[PDB]
Amino acid sequence: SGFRKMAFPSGKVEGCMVQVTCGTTTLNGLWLDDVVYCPRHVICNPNYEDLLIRKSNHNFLVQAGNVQLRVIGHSMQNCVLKLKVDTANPKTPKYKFVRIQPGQTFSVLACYNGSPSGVYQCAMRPNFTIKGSFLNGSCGSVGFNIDYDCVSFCYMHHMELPTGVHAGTDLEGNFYGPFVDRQTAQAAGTDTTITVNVLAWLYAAVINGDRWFLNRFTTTLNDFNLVAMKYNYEPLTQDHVDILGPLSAQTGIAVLDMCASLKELLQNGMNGRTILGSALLEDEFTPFDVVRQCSGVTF
Amino acid sequence: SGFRKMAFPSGKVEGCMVQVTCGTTTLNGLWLDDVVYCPRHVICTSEDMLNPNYEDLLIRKSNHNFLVQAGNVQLRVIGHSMQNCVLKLKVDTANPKTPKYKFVRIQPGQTFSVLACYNGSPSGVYQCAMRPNFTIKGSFLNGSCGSVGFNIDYDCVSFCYMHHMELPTGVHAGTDLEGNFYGPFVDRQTAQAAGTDTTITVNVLAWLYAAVINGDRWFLNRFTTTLNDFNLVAMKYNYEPLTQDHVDILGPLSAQTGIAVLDMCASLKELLQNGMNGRTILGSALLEDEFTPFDVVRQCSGVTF
Ligand SMILES: COc1cc2c(NC(=O)Cc3cccc(Cl)c3)cncc2cc1F
Ligand SMILES: [Cl-]
Repeated sequence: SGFRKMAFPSGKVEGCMVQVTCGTTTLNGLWLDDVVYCPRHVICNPNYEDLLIRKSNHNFLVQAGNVQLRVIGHSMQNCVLKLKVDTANPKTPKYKFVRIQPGQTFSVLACYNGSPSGVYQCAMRPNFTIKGSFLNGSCGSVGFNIDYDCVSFCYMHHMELPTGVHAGTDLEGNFYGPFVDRQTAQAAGTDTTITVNVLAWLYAAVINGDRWFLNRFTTTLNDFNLVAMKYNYEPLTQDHVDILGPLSAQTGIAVLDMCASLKELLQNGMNGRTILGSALLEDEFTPFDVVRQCSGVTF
Repeated sequence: SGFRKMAFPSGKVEGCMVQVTCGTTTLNGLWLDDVVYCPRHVICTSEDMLNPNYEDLLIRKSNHNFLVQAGNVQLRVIGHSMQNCVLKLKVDTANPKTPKYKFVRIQPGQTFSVLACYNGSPSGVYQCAMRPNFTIKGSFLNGSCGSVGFNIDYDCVSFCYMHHMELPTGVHAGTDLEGNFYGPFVDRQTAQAAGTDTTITVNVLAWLYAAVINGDRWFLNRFTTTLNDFNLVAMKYNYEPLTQDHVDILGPLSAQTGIAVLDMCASLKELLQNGMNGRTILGSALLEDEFTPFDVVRQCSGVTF
């Protein structure tokens, strides 16, 4: 019993964190094999190819623990800088670089000066921002998921927006969202609630003995989406319905029956009650996170 | 900016998790140097759990009855002893991944990270607090026994909890790493229940200071209170009494934000009376009590917004 916001064990990622210094700027890098990946703004209207050509290998100071790494080459891929080093990381795990979709969750290992300080779970919001916990020096901290023994790197931290939310790239340097890496007027778009995730979280509450919000009613997908659009909820697709299939069979509550419960909660509120110790509808647990936490899958 | 429930990086702890099997029971152990620490109920049957005589059960076991597995490698048990509710298995190999560590017994209100394991394999990490009734609200399934709670101070791992059992309400009970239970619980299948729980007042205050540091002041008021009057009001909402120690502990946060501790107590009194009125504090519609004053100072900035 119990339902917590749970992150993946961070050990395989901790062994990859390094400190990267260039001039006055100091941030974090990801050391995999003989390459260190970090945000290209470490070299900072910035013409990045023009600023990079002026730099030489010895301008980049890389520190792995108490050991200095020797930079032997450098290249840029989109908004990521790739520093070729002399030593291959002996702690390199089996890994992939993956691009996630909004609504998908991941673990963040927050670092300062190449040293990991914390791990937390979060989701890629529909507006492509993440609600993280980051201070100055956190740039280069990474987002990941673990699938069996393979680490899938999905996010690298680049910046904080004026509302306190965060923006970054995949490990190939492509930003999530209509953001750019530079000091300019940038704002997050209007956010929405991840509907498939709230439904998964309602199924997790049923599994844990919270059935007060269930009713005898069902709905149509069309009628549910007309109601969900009024509350700034993401549209629910037939793919989302198919994805919730296992949870529906386990609890005996069909997705459109649970949708009628969500509809009543949106129009009436909680009435002094909580669901899994929360007075808000939680949208940062995917259907796979619910199944994984309510089955005990190990890494 | 931002405020998340943050756990410590788990790597130093992952390298200590092993699987311990005795007969039909399989649970987790903590391998530090040449000793594996695990709950003593690993020697029990489900029948035995009603009134186990652990000393009588242990005297009948030999070293080779305990199967210890570290990854895909079998460890050889060369000795065994019991310390309170923990079994200590002497093994023939020292853990090369043993970090710098301490065994610490915490007090209610304290927070820590939990590395939940099944079959000696870590599956997840989460942050939680020792409740005033000595239970923890964890996320644990069958086979999680032996999972540990820890804090990482500088580069030293302070082990404070080992998971032993789930109570009928879904909450969890366990021991420190010396085998002493937190709370009036026993590692027995007798009728036990968690006492009525209360809110950790000093932690909610720390969390209100974290919201002020992050730029949110809507909940503040022009009033103050005496400590006695605050406690008379707090007791009516099932809040833990606030002591002079708690007031002293909140001193740094008070100096940083410019709000006196008893003035922050006055905002809390008003929040308890009025509710949130459709508003949130740090993305929460409830008053959060699982961030200590030390956690707030660690995660938040040194400059108030
Ligand atoms: C078999 O069902 C579960 C067991 C769990 C568990 N194990 C025990 O409670 C075993 C036990 C029994 C009686 C006294 C003691 Cl000391 C220990 C620990 N945590 C979570 C659990 C969740 C479960 F669903
Ligand atoms: Cl303590």
